[PDB]
Amino acid sequence: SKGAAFVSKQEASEVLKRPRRPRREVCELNPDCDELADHIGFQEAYRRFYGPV
Amino acid sequence: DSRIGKLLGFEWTDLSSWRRLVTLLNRPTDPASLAVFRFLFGFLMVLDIPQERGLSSLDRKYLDGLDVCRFPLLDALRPLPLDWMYLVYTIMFLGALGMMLGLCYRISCVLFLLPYWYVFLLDKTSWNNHSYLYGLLAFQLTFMDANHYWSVDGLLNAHRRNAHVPLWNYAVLRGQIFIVYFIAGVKKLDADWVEGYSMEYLSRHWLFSPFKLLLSEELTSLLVVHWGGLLLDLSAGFLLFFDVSRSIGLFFVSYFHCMNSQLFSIGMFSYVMLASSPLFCSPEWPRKLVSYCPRRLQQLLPLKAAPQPSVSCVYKRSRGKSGQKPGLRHQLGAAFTLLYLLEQLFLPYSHFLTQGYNNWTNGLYGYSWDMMVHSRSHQHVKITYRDGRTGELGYLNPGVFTQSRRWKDHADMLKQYATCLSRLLPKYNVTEPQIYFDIWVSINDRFQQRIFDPRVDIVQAAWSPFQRTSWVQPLLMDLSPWRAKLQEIKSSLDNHTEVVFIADFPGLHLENFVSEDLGNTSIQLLQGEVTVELVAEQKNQTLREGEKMQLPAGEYHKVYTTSPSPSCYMYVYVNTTELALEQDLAYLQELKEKVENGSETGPLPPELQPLLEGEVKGGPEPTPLVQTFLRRQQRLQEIERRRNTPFHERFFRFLLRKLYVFRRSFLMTCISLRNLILGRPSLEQLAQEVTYANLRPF
Ligand SMILES: C/C(=C\Cc1c(C)c(O)c2ccccc2c1O)CCC[C@H](C)CCC[C@H](C)CCCC(C)C
Ligand SMILES: *[C@@H]1O[C@H](CO)[C@@H](O[C@@H]2O[C@H](CO)[C@@H](O)[C@H](O)[C@H]2NC(C)=O)[C@H](O)[C@H]1NC(C)=O
Ligand SMILES: *[C@@H]1O[C@H](CO)[C@@H](O[C@@H]2O[C@H](CO)[C@@H](O)[C@H](O)[C@H]2NC(C)=O)[C@H](O)[C@H]1NC(C)=O
Ligand SMILES: *[C@@H]1O[C@H](CO)[C@@H](O)[C@H](O)[C@H]1NC(C)=O
Ligand SMILES: *[C@@H]1O[C@H](CO)[C@@H](O)[C@H](O)[C@H]1NC(C)=O
Repeated sequence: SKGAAFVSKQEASEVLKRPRRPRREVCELNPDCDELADHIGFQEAYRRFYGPV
Repeated sequence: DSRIGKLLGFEWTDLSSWRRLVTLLNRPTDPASLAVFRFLFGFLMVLDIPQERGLSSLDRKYLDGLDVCRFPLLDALRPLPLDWMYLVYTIMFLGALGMMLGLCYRISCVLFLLPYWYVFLLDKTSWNNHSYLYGLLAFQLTFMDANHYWSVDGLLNAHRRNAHVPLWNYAVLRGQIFIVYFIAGVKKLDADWVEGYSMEYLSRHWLFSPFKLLLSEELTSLLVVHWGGLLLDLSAGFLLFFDVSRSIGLFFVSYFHCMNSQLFSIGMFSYVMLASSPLFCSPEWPRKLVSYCPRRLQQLLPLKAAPQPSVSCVYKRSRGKSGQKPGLRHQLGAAFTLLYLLEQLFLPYSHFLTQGYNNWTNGLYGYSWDMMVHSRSHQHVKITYRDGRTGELGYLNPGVFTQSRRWKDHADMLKQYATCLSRLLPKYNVTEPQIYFDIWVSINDRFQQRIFDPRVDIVQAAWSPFQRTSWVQPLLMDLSPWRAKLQEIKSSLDNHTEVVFIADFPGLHLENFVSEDLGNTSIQLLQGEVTVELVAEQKNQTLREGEKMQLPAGEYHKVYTTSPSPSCYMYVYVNTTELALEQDLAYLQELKEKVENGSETGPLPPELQPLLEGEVKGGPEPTPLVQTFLRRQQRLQEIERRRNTPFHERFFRFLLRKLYVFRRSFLMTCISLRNLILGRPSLEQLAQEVTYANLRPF
């Protein structure tokens, strides 16, 4: 529970979880995505490098 | 004169000796088609750099100070800072422009080639067939004399203006395209493609609507989608070469590539293949096309006169002079052609040497030409860590310190992730850890099953590139025919119930926690012998074939496999909270309809007044049910408005979005080039410029 990296035992052990809100993810396609901004510590690093945006 | 010589373009006697082979592979040939392909390839790469290579998104992928687990092929390689990365992409753009315009052709090809492969080898998660093909094409075109026609370098140098080129330039490209088609075709001679499993759901696209006039969906998804692709791969390999079948081959290949462009989001690969198709035609088609125009167009289009003699070709001398002895560049060209084609043939089937990268599939994805053959669906990922000092056991967020999700399918990427976690966790008050992974995945709609052993410390595990990994679970192909029966079980359910099918090894066990919402959950055994344990009272029951148990909701339970063979079972569950919410929402909507149509003359309750008003102003806050109802109604109206949109608006929004991407890429590159050259200004100026760069075009 010490930060976003760790999770509790309950949330880790739920096999029966709703994946979306449809998976079938095939390769090839197009790797790029807009989820990169959800990384840990993005806001602080972005503020250090490009200032108070 | 011989029929074989006419069909294949060379006589048998040309192959009798090495010198005749060099002369054949360096005969004069017209340069026009090669120049057209060079221009088209350069233009498509220029359009592709700011879109798929990730220049627009590069500010949020290599950000300095951020702690990320990389996946390079060589651990020695590391990214440079962000500014030097933008400089690298700028050099890539200049190289692509130079290739397109044919200005300083060799230098431009090198400047495109070296950075492209630097970026390609840096991250294994961005690998795919159509990036490998672009890299190979850039590698080939570095050596080919493709600037001899319709090139600025011709204008600046008379010797390279409308000149002959050796035949092997065309031969290598034709061989590459043939290898792509044929290897893709043979790779699709798999049980999962000929039987209709891979790409089973693509037949519902509206592009396949006319085929449904004569065929059912089940046949349309097999004869047309699957067998058609295989037949077209092999035939388009073979038809385009011969003159008799070139027209039909071109038609079928063009239709195939257009449909692939519309169905998938592969990118510029369809257009690149379309641009590569004409090379099988005669080498002089642009010249005759230019000839068949009015004089006014001819004053602007390239030259139509016959090409001049060159120095990079072996010329047969019919003046009585002795034939020109081949020098060194001709022998080097012939050797390069032969060795390169042999290597290209061998490399897709080189998986028996690099066995460390082998998995349920073969080798890393990107250089096997096995496109849309395997589809994977992951269910659960659990990452456990044991501290090396106190002994505490904890669990990590599955996607922590990562930007892709292909590490769930490859042992080497798993090892790199484990090492990254080992180095990074000491910042979070954790001593030397032991990390365990538990990943469930199913390929082409099989039983979901473990892929790595969950009892092996990956940090201290053994891995080498050229030896088989000992902690990768085998794929059970014996359970393949069950995919028939399971599908029937998928069709016997209500609109609320859901089913998940599991297969497990002997010895191992699965611990699960059914959430409080999933009431009325049941477990049924399909094959093998398992024991289900409830830890609330420590009671374990052994289940035989065709037995069902009602599991508790909101507690922990375990399933142990206790048979000599793997055991297959199934969880069938329904979400009670969603059902109750749906019933309450339906009741509320029914009351609303009664109010609207004039029934229910009595005064409405106060909680219903916000629904009729539709706005929370000057009153108590709405209950959660009212908020959910309003949110659902607003979402449904938004979707309905989105559906009712004319085509021109969609096209305009598409163009505006693309313009936004290009503008953002250019501005960020300019900012960082200024930072590199003139230094870094104050923070306020940087913030202002970055705010300006992100502005929407409108
Ligand atoms: C998605 C498909 C194949 C994967 C693929 C892709 C995406 C490529 O980019 C390829 C490029 C070059 C070489 C191979 C590639 C490849 O394998 C099947 C798509 C099938 C298509 C939708 C079916 C319609 C066309 C068929 C052939 C018409 C036949 C009509 C019969 C009556 C003869
Ligand atoms: C609990 O879920 C089960 C499935 O896990 C459902 O059982 C269905 O009950 C109806 C009752 O009329 C039968 O017609 C169906 O055949 C049953 N489905 C099966 C066996 O898969 C049901 O939704 C839930 N039952 C209760 C009592 O809550
Ligand atoms: C219920 O039965 C299961 C079936 O094996 C038991 O699992 C074993 O548990 C013991 C300790 O109790 C372990 O040493 C064994 O390794 C377990 N077996 C396997 C195959 O892993 C479980 O313990 C039993 N539970 C109770 C409360 O008696
Ligand atoms: C534990 O980690 C927290 C959060 O990173 C940090 O503030 C602190 O330094 C650590 N505490 C100890 C006692 O090491
Ligand atoms: C079950 O339904 C509820 C309805 O609110 C939803 O929040 C939840 O995500 C669903 N899944 C689980 C595992 O509870």
